[PDB]
Amino acid sequence: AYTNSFTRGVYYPDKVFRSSVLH
Amino acid sequence: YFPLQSYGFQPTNGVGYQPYRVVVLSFELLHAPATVCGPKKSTNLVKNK
Repeated sequence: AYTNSFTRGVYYPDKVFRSSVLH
Repeated sequence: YFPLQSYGFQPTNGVGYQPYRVVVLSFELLHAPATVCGPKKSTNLVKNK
C-alpha cells in the first residue's frame, strides 16, 4: 500500500526560538 | 582472523608500546537548556536598566 505525505514531516531543525519569519 | 588482537604490555617495553589511558570529553555548545555548568555563582535580576 501507498499514500500521500501531503505536508507532514517538518520538524524544528534547531532548538532556538524564532518568530514571524521565513527561515 | 579474529578481528581483535591483544596489546603486549610489559614493564620493559618501550614508551611507544607502553599503555596509555585516554579519556575524551565531548560536549555540544549552546543551543538548548543546560545541565553541566562551571563554578560561577549567581546574582539577583534587575529590569528597566
